[PDB]
Amino acid sequence: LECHNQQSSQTPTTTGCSGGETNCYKKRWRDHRGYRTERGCGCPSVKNGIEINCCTTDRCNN
Repeated sequence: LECHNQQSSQTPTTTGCSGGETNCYKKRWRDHRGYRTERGCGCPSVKNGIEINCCTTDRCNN
């Protein structure tokens, strides 16, 4: 189980979650500046209005 991380588009990194986690997710929103995207491990949720996407299939963050 491993997901990739990349901060807003720029350089893609790799993150292994573990500890607990066993899932990957993608969240993004626009505030202040306005545009903020993050993709690390997790899957939780909640929100409304923002953009979120959970997936757990071998490198599903993409």
